[PDB]
Amino acid sequence: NLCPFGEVFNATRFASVYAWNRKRISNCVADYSVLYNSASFSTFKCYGVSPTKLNDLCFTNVYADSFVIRGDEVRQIAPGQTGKIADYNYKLPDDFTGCVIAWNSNNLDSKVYNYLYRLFRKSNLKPFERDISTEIYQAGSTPCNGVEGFNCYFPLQSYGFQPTNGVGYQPYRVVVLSFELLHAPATVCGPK
Amino acid sequence: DIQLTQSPDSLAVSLGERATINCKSSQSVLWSSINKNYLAWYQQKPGQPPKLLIYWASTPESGVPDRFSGSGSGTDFTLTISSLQAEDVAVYYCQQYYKTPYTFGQGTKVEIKRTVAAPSVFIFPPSDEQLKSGTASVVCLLNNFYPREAKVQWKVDNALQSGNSQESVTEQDSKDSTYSLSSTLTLSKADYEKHKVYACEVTHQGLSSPVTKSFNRGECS
Amino acid sequence: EIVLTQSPGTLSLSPGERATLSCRASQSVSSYLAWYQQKPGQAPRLLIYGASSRATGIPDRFSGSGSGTDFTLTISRLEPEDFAVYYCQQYGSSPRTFGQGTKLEIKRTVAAPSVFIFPPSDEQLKSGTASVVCLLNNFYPREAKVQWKVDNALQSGNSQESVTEQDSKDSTYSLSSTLTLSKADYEKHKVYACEVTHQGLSSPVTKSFNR
Amino acid sequence: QVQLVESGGGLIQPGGSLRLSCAASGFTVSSNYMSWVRQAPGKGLEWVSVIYSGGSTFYADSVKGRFTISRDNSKSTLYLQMNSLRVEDTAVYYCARDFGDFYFDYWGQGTLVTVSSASTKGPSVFPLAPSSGTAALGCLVKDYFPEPVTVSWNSGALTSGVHTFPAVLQSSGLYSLSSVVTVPSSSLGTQTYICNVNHKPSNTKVDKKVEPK
Amino acid sequence: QMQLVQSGTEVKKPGESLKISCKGSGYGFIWYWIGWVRQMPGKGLEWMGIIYPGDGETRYSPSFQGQVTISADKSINTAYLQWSSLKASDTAIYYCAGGGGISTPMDVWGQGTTVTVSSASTKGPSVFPLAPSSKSGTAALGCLVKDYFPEPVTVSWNSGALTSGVHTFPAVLQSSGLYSLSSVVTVPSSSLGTQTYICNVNHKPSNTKVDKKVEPKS
Ligand SMILES: *[C@@H]1O[C@H](CO)[C@@H](O)[C@H](O)[C@H]1NC(C)=O
Repeated sequence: NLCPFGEVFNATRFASVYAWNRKRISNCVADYSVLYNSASFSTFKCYGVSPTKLNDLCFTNVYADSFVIRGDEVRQIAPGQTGKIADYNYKLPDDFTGCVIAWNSNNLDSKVYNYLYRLFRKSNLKPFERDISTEIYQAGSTPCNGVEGFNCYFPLQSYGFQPTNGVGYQPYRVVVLSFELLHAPATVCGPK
Repeated sequence: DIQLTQSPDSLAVSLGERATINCKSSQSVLWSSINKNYLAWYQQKPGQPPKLLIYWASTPESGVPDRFSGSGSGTDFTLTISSLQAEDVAVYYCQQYYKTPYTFGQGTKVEIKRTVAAPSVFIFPPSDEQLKSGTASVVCLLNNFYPREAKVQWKVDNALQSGNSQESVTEQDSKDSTYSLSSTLTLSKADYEKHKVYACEVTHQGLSSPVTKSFNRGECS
Repeated sequence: EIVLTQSPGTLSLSPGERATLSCRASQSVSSYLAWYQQKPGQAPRLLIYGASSRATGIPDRFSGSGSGTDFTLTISRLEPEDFAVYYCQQYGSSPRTFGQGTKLEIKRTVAAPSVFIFPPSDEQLKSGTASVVCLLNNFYPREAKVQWKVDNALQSGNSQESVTEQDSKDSTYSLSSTLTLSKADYEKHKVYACEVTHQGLSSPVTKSFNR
Repeated sequence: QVQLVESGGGLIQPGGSLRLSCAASGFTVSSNYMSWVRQAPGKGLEWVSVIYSGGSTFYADSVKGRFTISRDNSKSTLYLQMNSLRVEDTAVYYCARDFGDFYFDYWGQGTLVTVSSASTKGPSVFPLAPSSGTAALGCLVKDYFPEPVTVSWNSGALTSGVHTFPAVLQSSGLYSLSSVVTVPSSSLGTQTYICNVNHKPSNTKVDKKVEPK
Repeated sequence: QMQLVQSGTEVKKPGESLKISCKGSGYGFIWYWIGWVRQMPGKGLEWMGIIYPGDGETRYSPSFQGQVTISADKSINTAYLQWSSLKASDTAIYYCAGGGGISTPMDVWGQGTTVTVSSASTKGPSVFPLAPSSKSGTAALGCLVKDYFPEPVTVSWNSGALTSGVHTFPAVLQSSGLYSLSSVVTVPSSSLGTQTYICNVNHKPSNTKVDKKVEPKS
């Protein structure tokens, strides 16, 4: 009755960050050690809780958010951050209690690519918001009637993932673990 | 810049009794999403790095004996040591980690309380070997006393000295919980040989009246 | 930071020819390049985006090519107004950076300068300073030698030169050399002459006046 | 149609503050990236700052902590506040519409920011008289600061044959300039030639008439 | 569990530059944020700042914001604390600590790095006897270790054999910029005629070793 963290991290394919995937984890025993002393990861940033008590704390729900971004943007997956990814694709709340785990995925997601990110939005996203609109972005007062043109752009943009790129441009796979505690019985706990 | 003030600054508890240390926060450190206060208690024994005792204001760290307990919320927190032991003598700090920048309390010193013990007073004139150098050092020793508070006054020909003495105190002895103190009076060799009587006067709680230990310069048996 | 290197720093071609400008990148930027044109006294104009897509309103004679670290801009069938400074800009990583630019002048037939000399005004002369002006009008190429000679004595260190940018229909240059003096020093000599050496003149042209 | 028109350039002392404005037309400024890009005199282009469509702001290292980019949606205007200007910040600042923090597809005319402790001085205008075919005449605009100077001939009616040279910085620390014209030598007694010189930093307007002596 | 180790003791003159190290070892240094703690002699703990070695994110206390610098090298799992110009103010012990994330307690602590910034230069101590008074049941004798720099010195009695009743006082900083110390021992006065009491003083910075015999005056 372990929780299926492997299906998330060891997933064959990952989603684009504008359409980030979320897996809800509940009614299970979570052994975080099979996940956390792998040194495979490049960044392991936690906010408000330490993994060294995770195997031995309890939460109502756990959320695993999966996507792919660039190196320059992994720093934006954090509370109180600003930038294209943090403002238009995936936003963490300032009171975020969780972990952001990112690792280089040049071998798997870089070809001599299919991932996209939102480039245009009139207002920043609220925390844990997911925008999968493909509606033409209206940069002027004239409506666009659904075709690209002057003052009307496609809101999404393709990543240029090539293996020869610098480390900053390489694709990184990112998993965000959020720990949900409310006024309800806890359903995810550690071996303890 | 959340401020934390702990009280009291000093604490004297007897072996097996209770030690209570309060820590008051300027602003609340309760993380309402996780419903846990982001407050910690650390212990620092003399000459050693701080050790984490309690986190989340009440959760003891692994290996910490059961006599340590944490309590409080909002702005008021307390660290409680029940049945104080001689190895618990240290300075205890409350630290907030709700927001950066992290902040510490001023510190709480914990010593063992025991029955009053009067000091034994000894006086040492300057060696002849040191006098050839040009400076004289007279030493007064207060051995094995409690409590720590003691008054030592230097008198040269019954004239009270000021500004030329330095004091040094040991840490609490780990077997009899006493202190010892050294008062060094440093003088020129000329001023040393312009007077005859050198006395060290000690006032302490364990003495009925002040104890004076004196010698005469150049006197022998 | 990523540096962009443009080559050549300056290029000179006649109308109807082809201009090929190269921009090379410190690190690879993968078709994330843009080309701008800036005429003198004007703002840059977007010429090319995405290293290969042409901006709206830009004629077909402008073309972009390249990727990775090597990019090329080609301007075909040059027009006397296609001449300006051309900048490459990368938007691979932050911060975005520009190259120093490639200045492109137009090649034309050699044109001799017309030389004029202007003595100092009486109005400025009452002030205590004399300014002697020599003007070289409508010449090509840009390289010209101007020498101030006062009573056939060569002067040095008291003159300043200014050159216009290329006239945009007849592609000539013009130049002003001003010799500045006190009124005392100005009234200490009689003949003020401006001697011009240029490729379009068989021998130097001297324009002089007497105080 | 897109329009970007700038305001607020001028002379300012080191350590002082200035605010540049860029009025925009033809797109809604609140849903577009916009940027300020400066160009030092005789140098290349340097990106200074950007405002995102969502309101996020970013600056270059040379101007962070001193420059603030802003926008007024009720005036359709972009603002750049500078606060602690240095002489190395002297440049022409360009307002630019930015396509997603990538490239600048529309630019404003630019405004010149001069940071110097020098005082404003108005120019003096002197005639360059014609000689005794084709003849040349002109006007010499000397001893002014700062730039720029705008010269016409006959209030804009004369544009053919005119050459106004770039300003040269004398060792005085002041600027001087000349504007000349080429006309038929038939014309000098008949026609009247007047140059209109305008130096707005000094509020100087001089209409100077030149004729043979 | 994870383990921190810091660099050795530093003694510097005012105006010099300094950079101290803290290296991390263990299971999962990957998620550990490293903080710096100042403790001036006799004072409490002051939080200086924090860094994440994985990407170099750094936060500073407003009290320390502009005049220290916190760096990290992820390849060797090391954090660094650096001053460009030291003052005498900066004399303290500096602790590197580690917690498993932001807004987490500091589980792991380093042993500390002692930094002494003084205009003084290295000088060996002078050792004088504190002879037993001319009354011989219990007697007190000792050694005065004066005018040495820098810390520390080690004092033993009878080549380490005498420990009970020994009180070696903490060093005191004189206005001269040098340190002084005393070590005393209580012994029976039966002993005084029979047994010879030697104190051994070792000052490693100046390579000074002194053995001094303590006897009553003649
Ligand atoms: C994920 O894959 C790695 C590499 O093969 C493996 O070591 C790890 O155990 C896997 N995790 C799970 C939960 O199966």
